[PDB]
Amino acid sequence: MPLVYMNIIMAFAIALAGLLMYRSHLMSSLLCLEGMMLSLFIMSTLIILNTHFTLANMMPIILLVFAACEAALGLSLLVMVSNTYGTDYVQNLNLLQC
Amino acid sequence: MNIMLTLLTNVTLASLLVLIAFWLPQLNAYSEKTSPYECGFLPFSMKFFLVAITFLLFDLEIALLLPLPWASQTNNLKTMLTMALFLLILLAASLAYEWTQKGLEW
Amino acid sequence: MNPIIYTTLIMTVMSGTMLVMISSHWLLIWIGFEMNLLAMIPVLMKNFNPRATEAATKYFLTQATASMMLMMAIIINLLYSGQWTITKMFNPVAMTMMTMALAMKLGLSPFHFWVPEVTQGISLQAGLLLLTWQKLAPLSVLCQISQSINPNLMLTMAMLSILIGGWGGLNQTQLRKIMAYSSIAHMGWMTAVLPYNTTMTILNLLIYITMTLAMFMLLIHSSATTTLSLSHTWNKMPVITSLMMVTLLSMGGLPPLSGFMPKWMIIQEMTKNESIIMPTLMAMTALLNLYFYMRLAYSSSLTMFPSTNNMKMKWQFEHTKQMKLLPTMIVLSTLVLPMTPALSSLN
Amino acid sequence: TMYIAFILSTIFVIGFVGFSSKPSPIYGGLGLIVSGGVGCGIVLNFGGSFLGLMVFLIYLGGMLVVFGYTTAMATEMYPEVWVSNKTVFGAFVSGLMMEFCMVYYALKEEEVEIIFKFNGLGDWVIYDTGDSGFFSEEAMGIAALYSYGTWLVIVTGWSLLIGVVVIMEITRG
Amino acid sequence: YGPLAFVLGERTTRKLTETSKVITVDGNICSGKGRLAREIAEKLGLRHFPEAGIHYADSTTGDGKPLDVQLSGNCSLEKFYDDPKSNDGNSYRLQSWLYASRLLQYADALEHLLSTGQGVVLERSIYSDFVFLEAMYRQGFIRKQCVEHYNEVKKVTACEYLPPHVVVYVDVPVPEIQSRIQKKGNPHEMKITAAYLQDIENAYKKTFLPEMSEKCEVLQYSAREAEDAEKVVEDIEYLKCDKGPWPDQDDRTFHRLRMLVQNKLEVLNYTTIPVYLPEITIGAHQSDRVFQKFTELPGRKYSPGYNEDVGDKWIWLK
Amino acid sequence: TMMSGRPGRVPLQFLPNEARSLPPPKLTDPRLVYMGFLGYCSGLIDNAIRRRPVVSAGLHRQLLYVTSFVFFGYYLLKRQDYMYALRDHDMFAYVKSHPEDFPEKDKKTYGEILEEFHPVR
Amino acid sequence: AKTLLHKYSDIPEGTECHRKAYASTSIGGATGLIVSAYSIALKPPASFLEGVARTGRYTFTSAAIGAIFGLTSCISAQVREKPDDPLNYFIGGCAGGLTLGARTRSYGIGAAACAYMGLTAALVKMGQLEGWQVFAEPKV
Amino acid sequence: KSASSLLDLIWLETILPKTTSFIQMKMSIMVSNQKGLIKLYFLSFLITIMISMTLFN
Amino acid sequence: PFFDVQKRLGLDLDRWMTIQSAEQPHKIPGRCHAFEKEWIECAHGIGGIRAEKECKIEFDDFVECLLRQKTMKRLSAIKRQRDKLIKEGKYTPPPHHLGKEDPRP
Amino acid sequence: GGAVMYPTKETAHWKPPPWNDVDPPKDTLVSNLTLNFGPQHPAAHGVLRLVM
Repeated sequence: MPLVYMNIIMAFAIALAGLLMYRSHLMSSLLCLEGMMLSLFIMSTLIILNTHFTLANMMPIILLVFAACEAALGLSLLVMVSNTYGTDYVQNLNLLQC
Repeated sequence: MNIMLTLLTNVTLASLLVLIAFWLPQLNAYSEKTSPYECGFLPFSMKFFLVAITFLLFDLEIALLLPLPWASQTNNLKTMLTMALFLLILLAASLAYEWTQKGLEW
Repeated sequence: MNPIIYTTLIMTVMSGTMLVMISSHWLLIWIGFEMNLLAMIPVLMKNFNPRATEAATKYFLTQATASMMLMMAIIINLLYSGQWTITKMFNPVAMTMMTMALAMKLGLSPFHFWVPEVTQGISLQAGLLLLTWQKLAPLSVLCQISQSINPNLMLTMAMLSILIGGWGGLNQTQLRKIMAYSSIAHMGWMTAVLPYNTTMTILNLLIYITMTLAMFMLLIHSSATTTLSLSHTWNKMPVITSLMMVTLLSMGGLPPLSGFMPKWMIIQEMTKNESIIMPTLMAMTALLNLYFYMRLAYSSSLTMFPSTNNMKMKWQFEHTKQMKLLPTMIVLSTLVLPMTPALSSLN
Repeated sequence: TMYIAFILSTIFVIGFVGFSSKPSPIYGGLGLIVSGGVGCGIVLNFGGSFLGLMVFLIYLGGMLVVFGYTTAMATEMYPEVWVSNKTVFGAFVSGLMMEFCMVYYALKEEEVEIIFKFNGLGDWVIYDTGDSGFFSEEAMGIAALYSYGTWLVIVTGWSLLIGVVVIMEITRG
Repeated sequence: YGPLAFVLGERTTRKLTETSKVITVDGNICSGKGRLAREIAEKLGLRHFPEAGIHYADSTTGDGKPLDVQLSGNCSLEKFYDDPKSNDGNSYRLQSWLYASRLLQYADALEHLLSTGQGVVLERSIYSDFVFLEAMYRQGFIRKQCVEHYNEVKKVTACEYLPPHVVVYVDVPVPEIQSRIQKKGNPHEMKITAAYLQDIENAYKKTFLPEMSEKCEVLQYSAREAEDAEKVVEDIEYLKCDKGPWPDQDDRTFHRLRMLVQNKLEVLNYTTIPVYLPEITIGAHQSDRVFQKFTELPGRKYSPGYNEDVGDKWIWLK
Repeated sequence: TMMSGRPGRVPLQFLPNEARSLPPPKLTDPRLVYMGFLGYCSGLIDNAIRRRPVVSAGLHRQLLYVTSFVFFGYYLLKRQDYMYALRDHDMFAYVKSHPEDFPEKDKKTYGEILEEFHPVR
Repeated sequence: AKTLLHKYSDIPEGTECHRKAYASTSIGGATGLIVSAYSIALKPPASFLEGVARTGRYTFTSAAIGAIFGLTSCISAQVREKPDDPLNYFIGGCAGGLTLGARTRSYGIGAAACAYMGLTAALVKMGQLEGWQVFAEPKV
Repeated sequence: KSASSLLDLIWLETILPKTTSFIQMKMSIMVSNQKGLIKLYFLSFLITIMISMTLFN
Repeated sequence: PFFDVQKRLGLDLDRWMTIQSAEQPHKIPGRCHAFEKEWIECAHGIGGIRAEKECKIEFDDFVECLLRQKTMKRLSAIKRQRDKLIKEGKYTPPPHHLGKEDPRP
Repeated sequence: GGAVMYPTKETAHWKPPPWNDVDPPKDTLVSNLTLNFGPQHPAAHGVLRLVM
């Protein structure tokens, strides 16, 4: 694979690592999740362009739309949680255990 | 390289002006306003966020509507027209849902 | 939530699963999963509660990570193969990543953590949907890619699922959490035979669906979420708790109940593949599931806990709601062992 | 300028480290805007003009702007940079160091292999010699969505509409 | 009524009118509130609900004939009047049973309002039953744990309902209450302590009236003022409907509430919270025996319509 | 996947036409009788849950339970027989087409073979 | 990963006891590191020093158990001159269990661990000889 | 003593049932940590991903 | 449970985008159209088990077209040897490779 | 009855989940803003303070 593909895949890995290793704000986790979507967009776009997969040039757009939908969902959940607790701290989500 | 040059020149010009407006004008001595930012201490209303999420979704649907000019060149004009009208009808339906139900409160 | 809106959301969840089970393109399968998540979050939060919101957030986070990893694996397979069909994956690393993602969607350990929490947070109806219908799509995807599935990784995940489900169930007192851990163990049982024979996984899945439907419907009918709240049921409706005892024994797998069928066939197929240690450990660990089932049966119907004075008032009134499927589900989940040779129909 | 794409990819990784260090939301959002802009540059370098402007108009223009909207209205955080408290600073530096090690093992050693095989040759090699004539392959294929991908259009539209419904149902309290 | 009917178009707000209002008449023991409530209902066309009794549930189900106390209620008001500090827990058991009865009454009333559209006048309610429990605790009749459990039961049940639009309070002084009780003649009523009545009045005026005033209008009336039913009705008519959360409700929320109040078992689901207090806890053997006796009662063995012992037929095709 | 990918298998087909060549399951088949028994038990359980006479309430309901169970069971048994016949047919065809992989071992009588005697003391 | 198991297996039984023990020690240390990582993630250490202490303790315990198992098994095979006896593995396993008890400073833990570990090690040897497949490759 | 208590009611029970049940109880406590923090089990997810990628390659 | 309703009802919902050798708009060919066509034609109805081994050559060449890993390796080796020769002064890039000679139209 | 069947020392203090899935409202901090119509504001004409 070309070094650019390696860099994009590494970007996805880094964003995944940041998402899985929360710190305080749930907003930061959502940012990492959306970053991963961006990296996947770039990867798929490069692959489709290089392969000249003309009929599959619509795949990145569909990925982008669904990505932003699931984000709209995440944000809506974050504001519900913040309105209930006062902050978007991940530690606040502690009522449910095990 | 031309577009990259334009971006570089614009950014550098703006940053240089910001330099000559943030650090150059403050060199002139104007005594000292010994005036503390007296602060002594949250409107997270849905009225704002709702305007934001709905915009996100409508912008997403607009993204699907962007390829339309090139899509008019297809031989399968009937099918393309039906799909375009379908996407527009869905946009209108989403707007109607929000309007008919408790939405568009802005 | 308006009933029309709720019906639309339920149909959207079903349509997402159907798309996952109907599509031949990887992108469409991922789209189906995304639709499932989008239409599942509001259903989980139908009854607005802080616990419900926490459960929805955790579920969304886990499923979103799973979908990200799934799409990443799809893209890697596209890169190394230029294929979109849901067939033998042509890249091992993509295969591993996709396995991790689908296991996280299923709830197989060590991605089990979210399942009990979300199940406890959501309502009994939402719990039923989460533990029965949401298990179909990832299992379908796994069945389609079973040939490429690394047997070692899948077997490790399944065995850990069984062990962890049993252990967690031993310590729980909340009925929903007990159900969730038992679900983890049963999913381990289902995925253990996935590399060997998919039809056995389908059989176990169907039996599990029937049993969980019956159990959840009985819990809803009794409106109980804790061991004591279920214990009070004997005073009002003994029939419900006795049928619960029968279903719990079936969930344990004790013959001649239906629960013996999946374990029996799974052990058969695994032994045919020269694997003897693994199925033996699987059954010996399922004994723990049997233990917590027996404890629940004790508290519910085998023994009688003290009741309250207000029960007299509830005695007078009768349940208005009628779950039509419940009797048939109870029968199919208790007395179907004489009907194993019907396994061929699944093929 | 033969390795411009590689430089952009490295900057992309750097920005990903920046926002993946989970800094103050405001600083992170920027770590994502910068990386997003770089990624658009990479896509343009490969020739995906429409897709490059797609992320700029939708992801950076709308998705990340609504993200910033939320961070601004629900502001309960003490501002800090990527090179602030060690929790973020160390993570950023370590990510950069890992990326730099990958780069060195990639350029000095042609056949770098960590989990996939990578070749140190400039990405310009992978480009294919071909002529599209009076065509925009990307644009034509994407416009074919309305003609070929009717099913995709139907499913995506239904998902969008049900998404609006779901958002309202969730944010009704 | 179900989700289908709401889908079909059945909307409660269409039936509801300005007259549609939940009016609760509250007061101390033997305050004559029942007469005023009846007068209000007659002069407003609303449906009056007699104050929930021990055998209120017996009236709602079966044949309306009160069942045996051992089979329905297991508590005596007369015993509480005679011995308020019995070791059988009759005090708190009675109070909890009364709260459950009033919870059912409020639900039965709401269902009437959301189905027929006709307003309802009720003698006290769940929002007012706490007064007697507080009085008992002040007098030392019940222990603190009983109060805690009652609070638990109330907070998980009452919240699901909507507070009344009008709270009418008949303020009768404790000495006059004593005089009326002596005139009443009931020996158990005569045994009622004056301190208990004073505690009831204090609980009303210091907790109930202010909290209800926050929610809605509280038309406090003297005994003489309550005698003028016309004035009371007029004042209620001139009360702004804004008082109360009903103006803030819609067809969806009303649908939820209507589904809730129809399922009486759902209404009383949390009345049997698995807290083991000796006063309310009934042993397994006694529970089984009493339930068996209840099932033996005619009309209780099978679901209504399938009890052939009462005259039901065609069961083979029912 | 076993026979899930058999050649010529029409998708989403419960009973192919070739199944008609197989004998239909008898309406007095014991498996079908057990299906009817399950239906009757379902009817009884439904009566029990709804607090109505278990053995007499809703005779039409119990009848419909039994009829539905038997009706679906008949086709279920037919499909099961079809699939097992497919199994046997394919196995025999494979053995025929691959004789070298399924040799006929020499048949020797017990007088010829030698089995070690293990005395039980 | 599989290379460590290869290192242990390539060393013939009852031969190169120092090297056999070294390979077993490496395997045990790797397992201890994995357990330490999972424990730290699930049970957060209050201080980084606490995390280091926990990791060191778990790793040392596991590595010591592995070293004792390997040395005991190899030495038993050498002395008995029988490298194909499950008893060698059983003795090594019980010795490792006793070492676990010493590390936990609990005689009961040590005894139970000795019994279970010895049984499992003997079973592993029996599988190595017979050919028992823990994760059978799908064959049908 | 030796038969009735020492062996039957004490050691025999300690050797098999008591020991096994105690082990199960401790394992149940460990699995049901009852912490319920997204940070911890998501870190465990990360560790799992890394370990799987290394072990099963 | 791949319920192939597409094939049962004879409806194409996603098979158009499954492969790059399928009809693309304006008959725009894929980069590896020939290789993918050869691989698919080889492995048509022979079964995945047989296709994995029998049509190995086709898929290997197809992957080489898709990623150009071996071609890149060869080109990199050539570049390394050329640069080594340049450092020793044992090679002189020809003028046409240096761009001195004008290209052909 | 209790949070878990076999509780530990830490879990012993931990309270079983509420009977209804409704966790109590916490803090209930008011979000009503108290803005001041500063006199300099044009509408205030320079001499008007409206605590709002």
